[PDB]
Amino acid sequence: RVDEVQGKNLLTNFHGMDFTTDKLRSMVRKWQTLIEANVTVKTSDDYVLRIFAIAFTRKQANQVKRHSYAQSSHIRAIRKVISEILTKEVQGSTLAQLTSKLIPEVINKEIENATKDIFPLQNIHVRKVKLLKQPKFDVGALMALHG
Amino acid sequence: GRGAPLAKVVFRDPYKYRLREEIFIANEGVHTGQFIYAGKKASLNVGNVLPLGSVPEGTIVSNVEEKPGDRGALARASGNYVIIIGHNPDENKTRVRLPSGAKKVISSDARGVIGVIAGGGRVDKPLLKAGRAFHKYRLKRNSWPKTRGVA
Amino acid sequence: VLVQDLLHPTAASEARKHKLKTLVQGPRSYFLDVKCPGCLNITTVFSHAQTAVTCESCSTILCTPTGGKAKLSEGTSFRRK
Amino acid sequence: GRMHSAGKGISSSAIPYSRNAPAWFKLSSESVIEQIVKYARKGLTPSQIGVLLRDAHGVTQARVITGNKIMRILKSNGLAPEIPEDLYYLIKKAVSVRKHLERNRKDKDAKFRLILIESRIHRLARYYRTVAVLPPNWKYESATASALVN
Amino acid sequence: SQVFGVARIYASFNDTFVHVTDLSGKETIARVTGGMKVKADRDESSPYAAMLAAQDVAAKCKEVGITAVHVKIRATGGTRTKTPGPGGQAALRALARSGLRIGRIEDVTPVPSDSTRKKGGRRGRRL
Amino acid sequence: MRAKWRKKRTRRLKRKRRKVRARSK
Amino acid sequence: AKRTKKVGITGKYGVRYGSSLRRQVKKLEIQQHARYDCSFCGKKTVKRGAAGIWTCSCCKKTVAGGAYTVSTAAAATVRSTIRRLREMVEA
Amino acid sequence: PKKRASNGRNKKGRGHVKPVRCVNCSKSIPKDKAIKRMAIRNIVEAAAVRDLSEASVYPEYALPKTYNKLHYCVSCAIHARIVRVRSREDRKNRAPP
Amino acid sequence: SINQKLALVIKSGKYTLGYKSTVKSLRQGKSKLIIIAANTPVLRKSELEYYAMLSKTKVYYFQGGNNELGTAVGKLFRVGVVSILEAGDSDILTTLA
RNA sequence: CGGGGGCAUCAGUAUUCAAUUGUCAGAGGUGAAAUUCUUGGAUUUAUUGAAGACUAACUACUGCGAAAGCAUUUGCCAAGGACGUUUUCAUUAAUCAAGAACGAAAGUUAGGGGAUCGAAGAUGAUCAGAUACCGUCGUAGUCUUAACCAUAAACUAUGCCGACUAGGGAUCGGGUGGUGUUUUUUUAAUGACCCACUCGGCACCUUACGAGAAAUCAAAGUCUUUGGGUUCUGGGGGGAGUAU
Repeated sequence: RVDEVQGKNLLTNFHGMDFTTDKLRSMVRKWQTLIEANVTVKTSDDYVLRIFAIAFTRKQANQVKRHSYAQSSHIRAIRKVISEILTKEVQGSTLAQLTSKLIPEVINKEIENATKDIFPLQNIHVRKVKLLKQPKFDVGALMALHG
Repeated sequence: GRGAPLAKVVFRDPYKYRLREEIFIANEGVHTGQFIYAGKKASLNVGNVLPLGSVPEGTIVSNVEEKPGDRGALARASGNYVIIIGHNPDENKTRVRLPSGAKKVISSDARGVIGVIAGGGRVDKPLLKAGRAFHKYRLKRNSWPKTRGVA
Repeated sequence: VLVQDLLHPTAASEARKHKLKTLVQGPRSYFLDVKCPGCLNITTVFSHAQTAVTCESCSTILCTPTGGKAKLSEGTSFRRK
Repeated sequence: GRMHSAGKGISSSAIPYSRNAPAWFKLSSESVIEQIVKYARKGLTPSQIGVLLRDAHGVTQARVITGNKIMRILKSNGLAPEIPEDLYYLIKKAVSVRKHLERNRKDKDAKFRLILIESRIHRLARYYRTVAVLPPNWKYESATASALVN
Repeated sequence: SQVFGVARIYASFNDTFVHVTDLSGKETIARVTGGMKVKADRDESSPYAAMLAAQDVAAKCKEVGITAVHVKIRATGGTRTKTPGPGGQAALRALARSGLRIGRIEDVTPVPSDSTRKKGGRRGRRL
Repeated sequence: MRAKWRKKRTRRLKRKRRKVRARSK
Repeated sequence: AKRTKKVGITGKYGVRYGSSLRRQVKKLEIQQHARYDCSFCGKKTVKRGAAGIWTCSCCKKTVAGGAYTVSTAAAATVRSTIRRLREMVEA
Repeated sequence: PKKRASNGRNKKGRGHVKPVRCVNCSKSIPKDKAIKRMAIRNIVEAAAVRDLSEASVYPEYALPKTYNKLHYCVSCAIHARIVRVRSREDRKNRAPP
Repeated sequence: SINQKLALVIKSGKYTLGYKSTVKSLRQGKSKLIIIAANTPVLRKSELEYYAMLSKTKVYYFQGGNNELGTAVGKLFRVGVVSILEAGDSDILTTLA
């Protein structure tokens, strides 16, 4: 979203992340389990935001049988772990640091390094993060991100 | 003359050694002997009268003021309640929803008692008789037997 | 098939059947005596224990119950008798 | 099987052949009867006593090492309860479902399950009345059962 | 090197809308739809009308100053077909042959987590 | 005719014969 | 014995008023003339005195409530709303 | 008599499956009965890809696709798609092609 | 459960029900534990906690009213406080109770 | 272990409406049109909001439930089958006139809600006519709370309990075994997987010993070589589920 304009130069701030539907649509393949988890949570400077996640079970590379679904308590366990990791990574310092997490996607690495003792769990992403409360305009904190 | 019960609530006078009895409308759930907390920094319990700026959105209050200081105007017959649906913290205002469904923006310093007003569900019982309508309007005014203007 | 000894079945065909569906039914479960190396005395734990059987002197743990066989708690030494 | 379901599950204990010995077995019948009485002091049903003797000590069946089953050892030592254990736990289940149904009146599933539990209770009570371990015209009434359990 | 727009092709059946906007999505340049280039009311969705509409839209876009575009093909969606009409392909090609540059193409059909009852009755739109 | 439209017609017959017989109770 | 079949308490009205009007009265006159459990002493002594007023016999506490029942269906969910909204404040 | 052992389709162990709508006529058909095919196609057709990949910065960039699952009724799938009508012995087959 | 633990003290231990017999056993130093029902009046609960701290007795609070505390002691009346005079072979003293 | 139930909670886009923005002649809808909405800028675009319903994709010859039925999250509440078991009681069981609980949709009563679709109704075409199909608008209804109703092609058109008879490989839930794979921390440990077996499910495939009037059927077999226990129903088609 475009926050401040200084003379034919209109400056912006992070307003959200979302997938393109061809990428999100190509991952939902049949004969596996889809896992969705979201958390509505605050940040250091008070950006209240809802950050989503997705995961999919996969085959081990010795598995013969067709599908490899989870078992519906593995889903609850993985959702618990995902939500705890997200509400750990948020309420670190603010969405400057959260976008500097989301760009190299370290969140997926933490998810797959925590849930691997539950289920194999391929193709993990963050898939969205949407703003539902901005604290204040705070022009100095804005221009801290425009050198 | 009224369907809702009333509650005598006694308070300590802050400036003189005496007691001040006020007559609230009894919200549903209150009982004699309960401590009622009136003020800005009071808690969100049933019976406590709070300003509307200090309650979250979706709080169900009754006996809510219109102007801050007019001691109770809206949602005041039996069973009724307003819903605080939103805040505008600058120019501090509060959008509430009146019992007629009409939305209304009012001051965030106007007060109201949490809960709905007792005696509710009163009009679900048929009067069945002209005697009950007689004794109903006997303590209100004089307009019971209103002959149709066409006759 | 069409001629077999149903009175003397082979042991490999009998060790695989359900414990009720063998020729004379008998339990596939056992007992075992356990000593925790802190104490000295031994105690007799069922294989399918269902309780947190603690040692006699130091009440700590010897087996946590599970779906089937009990799990001996990783510092143990057991003999099937 | 399953008088009040449609399940056909065969899951039970396969009692061994030998009606004597553990010849790996220690201390004799007086001590395991003493243990039975000691556990029955603690408020244990014979099912729980037999479980606790089976796993903690090595006691295969109390009818094998001792002379009788655990209800005769409880009853001959003045410790058998007023109503039998299975009727007790059925009445306990009916009391718990009735508390849930006064909390959750919209639940038709608990209504159906409560009718199944009480219809089980009445068949057990008719049996125990016929064999006369219960007095005649003993009646499970749904009001006093909550105290009758405890 | 370029300066981008976003092309917002919505090709249903019964019509095809080209219309480019600014990269913000607020300010629109060059609207022309597919049924403005024929008046025969059946060929509003036909790909020749989509080609003619996209050619006019590319002419006005090249005039205003937009030299590249970020297309977002769309179908009706919602409780409707979620399949683009016949004039969505050709318009795209007629937007790329003209001299407009193409970047970052995707598909933005609005798809529910399913929702409100689909029109047509329970036995369906039978005929 | 289709059996539920004879069933609906029969219910319309019975609803009439309940009405004419109600006038003479 | 069982004295009336279906009129119950509303047999005092006799043959008058219309049966569907005496059915809606019977739904509420059973509720307003019944004894309810006291929340405070745990005894079944709470009787209505006037519309919206419910007094307990022993421990003598008078609780405000619905006109024909102690707790209406509207005000019960209100008490659990404000219960929910308050614990979003202390947490 | 019975024309299929699996009568309409694929309901053994339920009693009720929640229905979907046909994509063509909006006839409401059960989800297991319907007829279900996933259409996976590019947003460009096989002629347009040359002229489009000429007309792009970021060379060829994705060839991005399009995915939707089509549920037909028995009428409108016979009327176009998956029909012909199979003989009594060729009916029992379940290999797709 | 806690209700299983109380059921053994009724059948194998010594106890007193009611308020006036409970605060008597506080005054004699004969109480081991008092279980107060939830719907007791707060003033009665305040002195029963005060009579305990003068005798260094532990107070347990029941999770229910006086109707269901009298149920756990196996009686058809309602008790407001039960005072354990003597743990028998039960284990209310050695548990969190 | 499960999409079994109840209550609360949470989310998701979409649809409809509304607010502001941008641009300019159409937009809908169809086999083709017309009614309809459009300088009151409709349709289209972007930001935000409200409302109610629904819970897509994952979603299958897969799960749970007595059936009807049940698919977002989380918490609480009670329940259940299967498995495991050298725990207990010891015939307590099977099926059931009368009787009882539950029972899709529509419908009924009284509030709440009313976005969408939409019996009636009003309209535009079609047509010889069109009280229809197709198009637009829309009432009750759809949703919920308290109470009725007690019917469905409520279907597997196949009562329930028990035993025996045939070959196969898949799958779901539980369990047992493996000097098997994977996850490294350094060996482990668990989970996932693989192999073999095992109960208990939803099913499937090939045969036919057997049955059948045949279609077809591992039950619809173990029936003129007729008897395991038990409940309900039928007796040419109508009249007629009519009259009383």
